Amino acid sequence: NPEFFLYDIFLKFCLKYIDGEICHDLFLLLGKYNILPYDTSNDSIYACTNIKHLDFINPFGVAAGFDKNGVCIDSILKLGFSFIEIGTITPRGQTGNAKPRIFRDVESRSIINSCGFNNMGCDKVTENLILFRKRQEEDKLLSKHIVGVSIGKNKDTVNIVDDLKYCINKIGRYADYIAINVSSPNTPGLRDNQEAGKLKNIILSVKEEIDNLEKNNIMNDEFLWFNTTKKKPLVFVKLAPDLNQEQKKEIADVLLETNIDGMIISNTTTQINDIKSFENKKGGVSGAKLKDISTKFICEMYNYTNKQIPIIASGGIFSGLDALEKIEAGASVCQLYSCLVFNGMKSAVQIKRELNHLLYQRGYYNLKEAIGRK
Ligand SMILES: Cc1cc2nc3c(=O)[nH]c(=O)nc-3n(C[C@H](O)[C@H](O)[C@H](O)COP(=O)(O)O)c2cc1C
Ligand SMILES: Cc1cc([C@@H](C)NC(=O)c2[nH]cc(Cc3ccc(C(F)(F)F)cc3)c2C)no1
Ligand SMILES: O=C(O)c1cc(=O)[nH]c(=O)[nH]1
Repeated sequence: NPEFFLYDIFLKFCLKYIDGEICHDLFLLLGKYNILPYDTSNDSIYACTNIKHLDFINPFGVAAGFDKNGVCIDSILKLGFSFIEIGTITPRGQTGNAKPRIFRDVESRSIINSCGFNNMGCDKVTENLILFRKRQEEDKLLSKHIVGVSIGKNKDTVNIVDDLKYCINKIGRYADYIAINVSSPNTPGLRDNQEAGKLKNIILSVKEEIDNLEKNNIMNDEFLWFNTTKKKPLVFVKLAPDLNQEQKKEIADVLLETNIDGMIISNTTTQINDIKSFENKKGGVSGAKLKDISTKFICEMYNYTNKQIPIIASGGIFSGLDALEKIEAGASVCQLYSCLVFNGMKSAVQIKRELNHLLYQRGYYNLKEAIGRK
Protein backbone atom coordinates (compact mmCIF):
# COMPACT_ATOMS: atom_id res chain seq x y z
CA ASN A 1 0.00 0.00 0.00
CA PRO A 2 2.91 2.38 0.59
CA GLU A 3 3.57 1.77 -3.11
CA PHE A 4 0.04 2.75 -4.13
CA PHE A 5 0.32 5.88 -1.98
CA LEU A 6 3.32 7.20 -3.91
CA TYR A 7 1.68 6.68 -7.30
CA ASP A 8 -1.39 8.66 -6.19
CA ILE A 9 0.91 11.61 -5.62
CA PHE A 10 2.24 11.30 -9.18
CA LEU A 11 -1.32 10.89 -10.43
CA LYS A 12 -2.55 14.17 -8.98
CA PHE A 13 0.36 16.15 -10.44
CA CYS A 14 -0.24 14.47 -13.83
CA LEU A 15 -3.88 15.41 -13.97
CA LYS A 16 -3.18 19.06 -13.28
CA TYR A 17 0.03 19.83 -15.17
CA ILE A 18 0.48 17.22 -17.92
CA ASP A 19 -1.42 16.52 -21.10
CA GLY A 20 -3.63 13.47 -20.66
CA GLU A 21 -2.20 11.42 -23.50
CA ILE A 22 1.32 12.08 -22.17
CA CYS A 23 0.33 10.74 -18.75
CA HIS A 24 -1.36 7.78 -20.31
CA ASP A 25 1.89 7.05 -22.14
CA LEU A 26 3.85 7.31 -18.90
CA PHE A 27 1.43 4.88 -17.29
CA LEU A 28 2.11 2.36 -20.02
CA LEU A 29 5.85 2.98 -19.91
CA LEU A 30 5.93 2.30 -16.18
CA GLY A 31 3.98 -0.85 -16.88
CA LYS A 32 6.21 -1.92 -19.74
CA TYR A 33 9.17 -1.91 -17.35
CA ASN A 34 7.28 -3.50 -14.47
CA ILE A 35 7.54 -0.81 -11.81
CA LEU A 36 3.87 -0.59 -10.89
CA PRO A 37 2.56 -2.20 -7.68
CA TYR A 38 1.10 -5.68 -7.40
CA ASP A 39 -2.12 -6.97 -5.84
CA THR A 40 -1.08 -10.42 -4.58
CA SER A 41 -4.18 -10.96 -2.49
CA ASN A 42 -6.47 -13.94 -2.91
CA ASP A 43 -9.69 -12.69 -4.49
CA SER A 44 -12.89 -13.45 -2.61
CA ILE A 45 -14.44 -16.70 -3.77
CA TYR A 46 -17.90 -15.14 -3.39
CA ALA A 47 -17.03 -12.35 -5.86
CA CYS A 48 -16.03 -14.51 -8.81
CA THR A 49 -18.20 -14.74 -11.92
CA ASN A 50 -18.38 -16.15 -15.44
CA ILE A 51 -19.59 -15.45 -18.95
CA LYS A 52 -20.95 -18.84 -20.11
CA HIS A 53 -17.93 -21.19 -19.75
CA LEU A 54 -15.46 -18.29 -19.25
CA ASP A 55 -14.36 -17.91 -15.63
CA PHE A 56 -13.30 -14.67 -13.93
CA ILE A 57 -11.42 -14.81 -10.65
CA ASN A 58 -13.07 -11.46 -9.85
CA PRO A 59 -15.59 -9.20 -11.59
CA PHE A 60 -13.33 -6.36 -12.63
CA GLY A 61 -11.21 -5.80 -15.69
CA VAL A 62 -9.92 -2.99 -17.88
CA ALA A 63 -11.91 -1.83 -20.90
CA ALA A 64 -10.71 -1.52 -24.48
CA GLY A 65 -8.75 1.55 -25.50
CA PHE A 66 -6.56 1.62 -22.39
CA ASP A 67 -3.91 -0.76 -23.74
CA LYS A 68 -4.79 -0.46 -27.42
CA ASN A 69 -1.57 -2.30 -28.40
CA GLY A 70 -1.16 -4.88 -25.67
CA VAL A 71 2.21 -3.49 -24.56
CA CYS A 72 1.32 -3.43 -20.84
CA ILE A 73 -0.83 -6.49 -20.17
CA ASP A 74 1.20 -8.04 -17.35
CA SER A 75 1.29 -4.96 -15.15
CA ILE A 76 -2.31 -3.93 -15.63
CA LEU A 77 -3.60 -7.38 -14.69
CA LYS A 78 -1.27 -7.55 -11.68
CA LEU A 79 -2.93 -4.41 -10.36
CA GLY A 80 -5.78 -6.64 -9.26
CA PHE A 81 -7.83 -6.97 -12.44
CA SER A 82 -9.24 -10.34 -13.48
CA PHE A 83 -9.01 -9.49 -17.18
CA ILE A 84 -8.24 -6.89 -19.80
CA GLU A 85 -9.63 -6.03 -23.22
CA ILE A 86 -6.89 -4.85 -25.57
CA GLY A 87 -7.56 -2.82 -28.71
CA THR A 88 -9.51 -1.85 -30.48
CA ILE A 89 -7.03 -3.08 -33.07
CA THR A 90 -7.28 -2.95 -36.86
CA PRO A 91 -5.60 -5.05 -39.55
CA ARG A 92 -3.02 -2.39 -40.32
CA GLY A 93 -1.61 0.25 -38.04
CA GLN A 94 -3.09 3.73 -38.18
CA THR A 95 -2.33 7.06 -36.54
CA GLY A 96 -5.86 8.14 -35.63
CA ASN A 97 -6.91 11.77 -35.36
CA ALA A 98 -4.55 14.63 -34.48
CA LYS A 99 -3.30 15.40 -30.96
CA PRO A 100 -4.50 16.67 -28.59
CA ARG A 101 -7.34 14.18 -29.05
CA ILE A 102 -8.26 13.37 -25.42
CA PHE A 103 -9.39 15.81 -22.75
CA ARG A 104 -10.24 15.11 -19.12
CA ASP A 105 -12.45 17.03 -16.67
CA VAL A 106 -11.26 16.23 -13.16
CA GLU A 107 -14.19 18.09 -11.62
CA SER A 108 -16.86 15.85 -13.16
CA ARG A 109 -14.62 12.76 -13.42
CA SER A 110 -15.40 12.69 -17.14
CA ILE A 111 -13.43 12.36 -20.35
CA ILE A 112 -13.89 13.11 -24.04
CA ASN A 113 -11.86 11.46 -26.77
CA SER A 114 -11.46 11.45 -30.54
CA CYS A 115 -8.45 9.16 -31.04
CA GLY A 116 -9.71 7.34 -34.13
CA PHE A 117 -8.58 3.74 -33.52
CA ASN A 118 -4.90 4.62 -33.33
CA ASN A 119 -2.93 1.38 -33.04
CA MET A 120 0.11 -0.43 -34.38
CA GLY A 121 -2.06 -2.86 -36.35
CA CYS A 122 -2.82 -6.49 -35.80
CA ASP A 123 0.45 -8.12 -36.91
CA LYS A 124 2.34 -6.16 -34.23
CA VAL A 125 -0.25 -6.41 -31.48
CA THR A 126 -0.42 -10.14 -32.13
CA GLU A 127 3.29 -10.59 -31.46
CA ASN A 128 2.80 -8.54 -28.30
CA LEU A 129 0.07 -10.92 -27.13
CA ILE A 130 2.14 -13.99 -28.00
CA LEU A 131 4.92 -12.73 -25.75
CA PHE A 132 2.46 -12.08 -22.93
CA ARG A 133 1.11 -15.62 -23.32
CA LYS A 134 4.65 -16.95 -23.03
CA ARG A 135 5.26 -14.91 -19.89
CA GLN A 136 1.84 -15.93 -18.58
CA GLU A 137 2.97 -19.56 -18.49
CA GLU A 138 5.95 -18.57 -16.35
CA ASP A 139 4.16 -16.26 -13.88
CA LYS A 140 1.85 -17.39 -11.09
CA LEU A 141 0.23 -13.96 -10.82
CA LEU A 142 -1.01 -14.22 -14.43
CA SER A 143 -2.53 -17.69 -14.39
CA LYS A 144 -6.30 -17.65 -14.92
CA HIS A 145 -6.28 -14.01 -16.00
CA ILE A 146 -8.38 -13.42 -19.11
CA VAL A 147 -7.31 -11.36 -22.13
CA GLY A 148 -9.88 -10.29 -24.70
CA VAL A 149 -9.26 -8.54 -28.00
CA SER A 150 -11.38 -5.68 -29.35
CA ILE A 151 -11.40 -5.66 -33.15
CA GLY A 152 -12.49 -3.01 -35.64
CA LYS A 153 -11.88 -1.50 -39.07
CA ASN A 154 -9.65 1.19 -40.52
CA LYS A 155 -10.68 4.75 -41.30
CA ASP A 156 -10.19 3.91 -44.98
CA THR A 157 -11.69 0.43 -45.13
CA VAL A 158 -14.99 -0.03 -46.94
CA ASN A 159 -15.80 -3.64 -45.99
CA ILE A 160 -16.18 -3.87 -42.22
CA VAL A 161 -16.15 -7.67 -42.39
CA ASP A 162 -12.92 -7.90 -44.41
CA ASP A 163 -10.99 -6.32 -41.53
CA LEU A 164 -12.43 -8.53 -38.80
CA LYS A 165 -11.67 -11.86 -40.46
CA TYR A 166 -8.04 -10.90 -40.96
CA CYS A 167 -7.71 -10.00 -37.27
CA ILE A 168 -9.31 -13.27 -36.18
CA ASN A 169 -7.10 -15.42 -38.36
CA LYS A 170 -4.06 -13.58 -37.13
CA ILE A 171 -4.75 -13.27 -33.37
CA GLY A 172 -7.70 -15.53 -32.68
CA ARG A 173 -5.59 -18.39 -31.32
CA TYR A 174 -4.26 -16.21 -28.49
CA ALA A 175 -7.49 -14.53 -27.38
CA ASP A 176 -9.84 -15.72 -24.68
CA TYR A 177 -12.69 -13.79 -26.27
CA ILE A 178 -13.20 -11.40 -29.18
CA ALA A 179 -15.11 -8.12 -28.89
CA ILE A 180 -16.67 -6.73 -32.08
CA ASN A 181 -16.52 -2.93 -31.92
CA VAL A 182 -19.33 -1.35 -33.96
CA SER A 183 -19.84 1.34 -31.30
CA SER A 184 -16.90 3.76 -31.61
CA PRO A 185 -18.11 7.30 -32.41
CA ASN A 186 -14.77 8.65 -33.73
CA THR A 187 -14.48 6.56 -36.92
CA PRO A 188 -17.07 7.82 -39.43
CA GLY A 189 -19.89 5.46 -40.33
CA LEU A 190 -19.05 2.58 -37.99
CA ARG A 191 -22.19 2.85 -35.87
CA ASP A 192 -24.25 2.40 -39.05
CA ASN A 193 -23.14 -1.26 -38.95
CA GLN A 194 -25.18 -1.72 -35.76
CA GLU A 195 -28.41 -1.89 -37.81
CA ALA A 196 -29.73 -5.42 -37.42
CA GLY A 197 -29.29 -6.36 -41.07
CA LYS A 198 -25.63 -5.41 -41.16
CA LEU A 199 -24.88 -6.60 -37.62
CA LYS A 200 -26.21 -10.14 -37.96
CA ASN A 201 -24.09 -10.51 -41.08
CA ILE A 202 -21.05 -9.37 -39.09
CA ILE A 203 -21.61 -11.69 -36.13
CA LEU A 204 -22.19 -14.79 -38.22
CA SER A 205 -19.12 -14.07 -40.31
CA VAL A 206 -17.04 -13.61 -37.16
CA LYS A 207 -18.32 -16.76 -35.47
CA GLU A 208 -17.53 -18.56 -38.70
CA GLU A 209 -13.89 -17.52 -38.99
CA ILE A 210 -13.20 -18.58 -35.40
CA ASP A 211 -14.36 -22.11 -36.15
CA ASN A 212 -12.24 -22.48 -39.28
CA LEU A 213 -9.09 -22.06 -37.21
CA GLU A 214 -10.28 -25.00 -35.09
CA LYS A 215 -11.42 -27.08 -38.06
CA ASN A 216 -8.16 -27.20 -40.02
CA ASN A 217 -5.35 -27.71 -37.53
CA ILE A 218 -3.10 -30.73 -37.37
CA MET A 219 -2.32 -30.27 -33.68
CA ASN A 220 -4.45 -30.80 -30.60
CA ASP A 221 -6.58 -28.10 -29.01
CA GLU A 222 -3.95 -27.71 -26.29
CA PHE A 223 -1.50 -26.25 -28.82
CA LEU A 224 -4.03 -24.44 -31.03
CA TRP A 225 -5.54 -22.26 -28.29
CA PHE A 226 -2.50 -20.52 -26.78
CA ASN A 227 -4.67 -18.59 -24.37
CA THR A 228 -6.07 -18.98 -20.85
CA THR A 229 -9.18 -21.06 -21.61
CA LYS A 230 -7.42 -23.44 -24.04
CA LYS A 231 -10.70 -23.19 -25.99
CA LYS A 232 -11.80 -21.07 -28.92
CA PRO A 233 -12.43 -17.41 -28.06
CA LEU A 234 -15.92 -16.35 -27.15
CA VAL A 235 -17.66 -13.68 -29.22
CA PHE A 236 -18.81 -10.41 -27.64
CA VAL A 237 -20.20 -7.29 -29.30
CA LYS A 238 -19.81 -3.81 -27.80
CA LEU A 239 -22.72 -1.49 -28.49
CA ALA A 240 -23.12 2.29 -28.37
CA PRO A 241 -25.74 4.01 -26.18
CA ASP A 242 -26.82 6.51 -28.89
CA LEU A 243 -29.64 4.37 -30.27
CA ASN A 244 -33.39 4.87 -30.16
CA GLN A 245 -35.26 2.11 -28.36
CA GLU A 246 -36.64 0.41 -31.43
CA GLN A 247 -33.10 0.04 -32.83
CA LYS A 248 -32.20 -1.70 -29.57
CA LYS A 249 -34.97 -4.25 -30.02
CA GLU A 250 -33.91 -5.15 -33.54
CA ILE A 251 -30.38 -5.72 -32.26
CA ALA A 252 -31.51 -7.83 -29.32
CA ASP A 253 -33.13 -10.63 -31.32
CA VAL A 254 -30.27 -10.65 -33.81
CA LEU A 255 -28.03 -11.43 -30.85
CA LEU A 256 -30.47 -14.19 -29.95
CA GLU A 257 -30.58 -15.39 -33.56
CA THR A 258 -26.79 -15.66 -33.71
CA ASN A 259 -26.18 -17.12 -30.22
CA ILE A 260 -23.76 -14.34 -29.36
CA ASP A 261 -21.77 -15.22 -26.26
CA GLY A 262 -22.09 -11.79 -24.65
CA MET A 263 -22.78 -8.09 -25.02
CA ILE A 264 -20.69 -5.18 -23.72
CA ILE A 265 -22.80 -2.20 -22.59
CA SER A 266 -21.83 0.42 -23.24
CA ASN A 267 -19.47 2.50 -25.41
CA THR A 268 -18.82 6.24 -25.16
CA THR A 269 -21.66 8.66 -25.88
CA THR A 270 -22.12 11.96 -27.69
CA GLN A 271 -25.45 12.86 -26.08
CA ILE A 272 -23.76 14.68 -23.19
CA ASN A 273 -23.63 18.45 -23.65
CA ASP A 274 -23.51 19.73 -20.05
CA ILE A 275 -19.78 19.65 -19.30
CA LYS A 276 -18.24 23.07 -19.76
CA SER A 277 -14.71 22.27 -20.99
CA PHE A 278 -15.85 19.73 -23.55
CA GLU A 279 -18.18 22.26 -25.20
CA ASN A 280 -15.32 23.27 -27.51
CA LYS A 281 -14.27 19.69 -28.23
CA LYS A 282 -15.52 16.85 -30.42
CA GLY A 283 -15.70 13.11 -29.74
CA GLY A 284 -17.19 10.47 -27.48
CA VAL A 285 -17.54 11.12 -23.77
CA SER A 286 -17.10 8.67 -20.92
CA GLY A 287 -17.07 8.80 -17.14
CA ALA A 288 -19.52 9.55 -14.34
CA LYS A 289 -21.99 11.36 -16.59
CA LEU A 290 -22.15 8.16 -18.66
CA LYS A 291 -23.04 6.10 -15.58
CA ASP A 292 -26.81 6.53 -15.35
CA ILE A 293 -27.34 6.15 -19.10
CA SER A 294 -25.22 2.99 -19.22
CA THR A 295 -27.20 1.38 -16.43
CA LYS A 296 -30.53 1.90 -18.19
CA PHE A 297 -29.15 0.59 -21.50
CA ILE A 298 -28.27 -2.58 -19.59
CA CYS A 299 -31.71 -3.19 -18.12
CA GLU A 300 -33.38 -2.73 -21.52
CA MET A 301 -31.08 -5.13 -23.37
CA TYR A 302 -31.32 -7.59 -20.48
CA ASN A 303 -35.06 -7.24 -21.09
CA TYR A 304 -35.04 -7.53 -24.88
CA THR A 305 -32.88 -10.67 -24.70
CA ASN A 306 -35.03 -12.26 -21.96
CA LYS A 307 -31.89 -12.57 -19.82
CA GLN A 308 -30.26 -15.10 -22.15
CA ILE A 309 -27.26 -13.03 -23.32
CA PRO A 310 -24.48 -12.39 -20.76
CA ILE A 311 -23.81 -8.70 -20.18
CA ILE A 312 -20.44 -7.00 -19.65
CA ALA A 313 -20.86 -3.61 -18.01
CA SER A 314 -19.04 -0.44 -19.05
CA GLY A 315 -19.49 3.28 -18.56
CA GLY A 316 -19.15 5.32 -15.39
CA ILE A 317 -17.99 2.75 -12.81
CA PHE A 318 -15.97 4.32 -10.01
CA SER A 319 -17.44 2.86 -6.81
CA GLY A 320 -18.31 -0.54 -5.42
CA LEU A 321 -21.88 0.72 -5.42
CA ASP A 322 -21.65 1.80 -9.06
CA ALA A 323 -20.64 -1.81 -9.68
CA LEU A 324 -23.50 -3.43 -7.78
CA GLU A 325 -25.91 -1.22 -9.73
CA LYS A 326 -24.51 -2.61 -12.98
CA ILE A 327 -24.70 -6.17 -11.66
CA GLU A 328 -28.21 -5.78 -10.28
CA ALA A 329 -29.20 -4.50 -13.72
CA GLY A 330 -28.06 -7.82 -15.21
CA ALA A 331 -24.32 -7.56 -15.78
CA SER A 332 -21.89 -10.28 -14.74
CA VAL A 333 -18.51 -8.51 -15.05
CA CYS A 334 -17.57 -4.83 -14.91
CA GLN A 335 -15.05 -2.95 -17.05
CA LEU A 336 -13.19 0.15 -15.89
CA TYR A 337 -11.54 3.04 -17.72
CA SER A 338 -12.22 6.51 -16.31
CA CYS A 339 -11.77 5.14 -12.81
CA LEU A 340 -8.19 4.19 -13.60
CA VAL A 341 -7.62 7.68 -14.97
CA PHE A 342 -8.93 9.48 -11.88
CA ASN A 343 -8.13 6.93 -9.14
CA GLY A 344 -4.89 5.39 -10.37
CA MET A 345 -2.95 2.32 -9.30
CA LYS A 346 -5.41 1.57 -6.48
CA SER A 347 -8.51 1.37 -8.67
CA ALA A 348 -8.83 -2.44 -8.54
CA VAL A 349 -7.74 -2.94 -4.95
CA GLN A 350 -10.29 -0.35 -3.81
CA ILE A 351 -13.30 -1.26 -5.91
CA LYS A 352 -12.93 -4.96 -5.09
CA ARG A 353 -13.12 -4.55 -1.31
CA GLU A 354 -15.89 -1.95 -1.53
CA LEU A 355 -18.06 -4.39 -3.48
CA ASN A 356 -17.10 -7.18 -1.07
CA HIS A 357 -18.22 -5.13 1.93
CA LEU A 358 -21.39 -4.15 0.09
CA LEU A 359 -22.39 -7.70 -0.89
CA TYR A 360 -22.24 -8.71 2.79
CA GLN A 361 -24.35 -5.75 3.91
CA ARG A 362 -27.07 -6.37 1.30
CA GLY A 363 -27.27 -10.02 2.32
CA TYR A 364 -26.03 -11.62 -0.90
CA TYR A 365 -24.42 -15.04 -0.55
CA ASN A 366 -22.23 -14.48 -3.63
CA LEU A 367 -22.09 -12.12 -6.59
CA LYS A 368 -23.91 -14.42 -8.99
CA GLU A 369 -27.23 -14.01 -7.14
CA ALA A 370 -27.17 -10.23 -7.28
CA ILE A 371 -27.06 -10.42 -11.09
CA GLY A 372 -30.31 -9.13 -12.53
CA ARG A 373 -32.26 -8.93 -9.27
CA LYS A 374 -33.61 -5.53 -10.41
C1 LIG B 1 -9.35 7.58 -24.69
C2 LIG B 1 -10.35 6.47 -24.88
C3 LIG B 1 -10.12 5.48 -25.82
C4 LIG B 1 -11.05 4.47 -25.99
N1 LIG B 1 -10.81 3.49 -26.94
C5 LIG B 1 -11.71 2.48 -27.11
C6 LIG B 1 -11.47 1.49 -28.05
O1 LIG B 1 -10.44 1.52 -28.73
N2 LIG B 1 -12.39 0.49 -28.21
C7 LIG B 1 -13.54 0.48 -27.43
O2 LIG B 1 -14.40 -0.38 -27.53
N3 LIG B 1 -13.77 1.46 -26.51
C8 LIG B 1 -12.86 2.45 -26.34
N4 LIG B 1 -13.12 3.42 -25.40
C9 LIG B 1 -14.38 3.34 -24.59
C10 LIG B 1 -14.07 2.72 -23.22
O3 LIG B 1 -13.43 1.49 -23.49
C11 LIG B 1 -15.29 2.52 -22.33
O4 LIG B 1 -16.15 1.65 -23.02
C12 LIG B 1 -15.95 3.87 -22.05
O5 LIG B 1 -14.91 4.82 -21.95
C13 LIG B 1 -16.82 3.89 -20.81
O6 LIG B 1 -16.07 3.49 -19.68
P1 LIG B 1 -15.80 4.47 -18.44
O7 LIG B 1 -17.05 5.26 -18.12
O8 LIG B 1 -15.39 3.69 -17.23
O9 LIG B 1 -14.67 5.39 -18.85
C14 LIG B 1 -12.20 4.43 -25.23
C15 LIG B 1 -12.42 5.42 -24.29
C16 LIG B 1 -11.50 6.44 -24.11
C17 LIG B 1 -11.76 7.50 -23.09
C1 LIG C 1 -5.53 6.79 -24.76
C2 LIG C 1 -5.41 7.97 -23.82
C3 LIG C 1 -5.97 8.10 -22.56
C4 LIG C 1 -5.60 9.34 -22.06
C5 LIG C 1 -5.97 9.92 -20.70
C6 LIG C 1 -7.46 10.03 -20.49
N1 LIG C 1 -5.41 9.05 -19.71
C7 LIG C 1 -4.91 9.55 -18.47
O1 LIG C 1 -4.96 10.74 -18.21
C8 LIG C 1 -4.38 8.53 -17.48
N2 LIG C 1 -4.23 7.24 -17.75
C9 LIG C 1 -3.77 6.60 -16.65
C10 LIG C 1 -3.64 7.53 -15.64
C11 LIG C 1 -3.17 7.24 -14.21
C12 LIG C 1 -1.73 7.59 -13.97
C13 LIG C 1 -1.22 7.42 -12.69
C14 LIG C 1 0.10 7.73 -12.45
C15 LIG C 1 0.88 8.21 -13.48
C16 LIG C 1 2.32 8.55 -13.20
F1 LIG C 1 3.06 7.91 -14.11
F2 LIG C 1 2.50 9.87 -13.32
F3 LIG C 1 2.64 8.16 -11.96
C17 LIG C 1 0.37 8.38 -14.75
C18 LIG C 1 -0.95 8.07 -15.00
C19 LIG C 1 -4.04 8.75 -16.16
C20 LIG C 1 -4.06 10.06 -15.45
N3 LIG C 1 -4.85 9.95 -22.98
O2 LIG C 1 -4.72 9.11 -24.06
O1 LIG D 1 -10.49 4.34 -30.54
C1 LIG D 1 -11.36 5.27 -30.29
O2 LIG D 1 -11.17 6.42 -30.69
C2 LIG D 1 -12.63 4.99 -29.52
C3 LIG D 1 -13.31 3.83 -29.72
C4 LIG D 1 -14.46 3.61 -29.03
O3 LIG D 1 -15.06 2.58 -29.21
N1 LIG D 1 -14.92 4.54 -28.15
C5 LIG D 1 -14.24 5.68 -27.95
O4 LIG D 1 -14.64 6.52 -27.17
N2 LIG D 1 -13.08 5.90 -28.66
